[PDB]
Amino acid sequence: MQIFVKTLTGKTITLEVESSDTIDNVKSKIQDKEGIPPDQQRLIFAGKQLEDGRTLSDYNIQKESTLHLVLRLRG
Amino acid sequence: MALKRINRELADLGKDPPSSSSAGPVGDDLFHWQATIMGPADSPYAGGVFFLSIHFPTDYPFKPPKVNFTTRIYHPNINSNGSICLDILRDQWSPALTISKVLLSISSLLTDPNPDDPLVPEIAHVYKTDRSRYELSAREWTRKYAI
Amino acid sequence: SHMDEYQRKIAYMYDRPEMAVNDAQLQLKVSRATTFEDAYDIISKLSVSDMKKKLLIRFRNEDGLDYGGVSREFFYILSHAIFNPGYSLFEYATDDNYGLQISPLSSVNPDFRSYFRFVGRVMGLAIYHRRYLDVQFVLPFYKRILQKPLCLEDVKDVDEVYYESLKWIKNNDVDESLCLNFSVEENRFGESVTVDLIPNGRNIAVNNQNKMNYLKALTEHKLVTSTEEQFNALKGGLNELIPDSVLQIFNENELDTLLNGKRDIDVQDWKRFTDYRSYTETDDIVIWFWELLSEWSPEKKAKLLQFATGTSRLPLSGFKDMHGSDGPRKFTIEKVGHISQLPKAHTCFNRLDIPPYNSKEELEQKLTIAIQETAGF
Repeated sequence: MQIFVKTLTGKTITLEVESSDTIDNVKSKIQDKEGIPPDQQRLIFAGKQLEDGRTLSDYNIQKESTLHLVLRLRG
Repeated sequence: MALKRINRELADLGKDPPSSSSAGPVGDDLFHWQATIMGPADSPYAGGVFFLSIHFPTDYPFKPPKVNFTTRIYHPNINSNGSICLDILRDQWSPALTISKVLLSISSLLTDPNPDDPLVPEIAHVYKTDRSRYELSAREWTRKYAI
Repeated sequence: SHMDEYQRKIAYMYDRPEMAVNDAQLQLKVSRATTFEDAYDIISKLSVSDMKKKLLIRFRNEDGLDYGGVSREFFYILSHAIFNPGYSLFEYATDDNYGLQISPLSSVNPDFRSYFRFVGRVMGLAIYHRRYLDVQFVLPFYKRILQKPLCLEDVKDVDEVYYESLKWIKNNDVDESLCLNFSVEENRFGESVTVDLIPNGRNIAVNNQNKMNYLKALTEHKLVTSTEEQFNALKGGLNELIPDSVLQIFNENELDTLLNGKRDIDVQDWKRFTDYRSYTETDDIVIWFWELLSEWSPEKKAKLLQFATGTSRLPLSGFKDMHGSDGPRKFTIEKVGHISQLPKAHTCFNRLDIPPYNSKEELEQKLTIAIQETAGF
């Protein structure tokens, strides 16, 4: 399937993924397309932050899903 | 924009109340609000009532309101004086956010403390080490103060 | 190199015939206690021709040699006096990010023009006689002095959250739910009044075809229009001595360097006005940290300060009057974490968590690694 990720800078990135794809695989795709390390990627979908070791299907990510990419908090 | 927005927020809160969290101006002033939050039933603070003081900066909605607790709460992410280290009120604030969203975020925080910001390092360490002891301490504090 | 071009510019500027000092000496006696009052009484009555002579300063009842140090101390005291927010002339842009700017409330005085002309004369005197103040204004102020256009990005230096909100309005579509209209509410001594960006501005909403004009008007009002008379008087006082054809060879950073010298962070004040949690002043980690800070470059010290506190700017009175996100909070050092973990920071609480390392070299390496992503100065 296809998903869209919108960054804090307003940039929209289209990713060709699957519901069975792991969060690590999508983070690797994001790193390949943008250079952002997977550890530094903070993806939010439907108010839930994606965590490493899980899959998109665990977060009910479906066709043409929109995710939000945020940065680390400070305090 | 700093007064019509506040009137709109108050009117919205006056139409469909959350039935748990309430907010309203204190006396006759539209820049100082009192809020009441009910303790979530799925968290150790269950059965308690907490008070918040909200100050709207004159740059509203471009700058987030300042929310401070009033009743003492044994929480890793709430300082003793009453400050709250919440991202929605510090860095990830946008004009679209209303005051009801802040209350919902705080009511959610009262159930899932964030250990990545140990505002009280001792209590956060206790939470990350002995969950049962932390819950017992939180319930004891709620009984002592919130009741 | 930045330094070579700046040095060439300074030499060319001071080589001009329009900024040449005379031979006669002008005395200026000011009491140490009442520096501001006497400074305003004497400076605000001098003439342009008189102010171009050599400046000689003698504090009353304090006779000594090395008049250069005396003059530098006098300028330091005067700069920390006139630019003090408690005097209701300037104000910090934000409590948690200390950036001086002209206070809109300063118009409440019966005649602010005299005081702001005095401030302009003081700045012109400091630039003219190769003496440095010790203040740190916001970049929009310097851009205004050089008469440069001010755009949206310039709000980033003043206030971060305001700039983020403006950028969000620019990017996302503005709906009718947001009760935003062409009006700004300002609270001046209790009473709140409305200022209309455009005529009949309080009855016009911001659609998707107007939000650009709304952002332009908001930026212009926040940065310029709210301080027209006061800044005009200040710039008149400044240009009384320094012709504007001279200031227009610098930029917003070289002018800051010229006014305030090479900015540096004192370490003695930092050590004297800190506090520890679970740490004692006799602990080995603390003394190793202070030695490392002593033998460090200014850029790296600024980077550490921004990493820990959250900003590289300090209040006008050092670390003593340091404000957190809630109230006055001093630089705190706490023992939190495991040995392997890097030294962490809590910016909204001005706190630095340094785990108990074993050797000073390891502490230096971990501390340097943990601040690389942070940019200072």
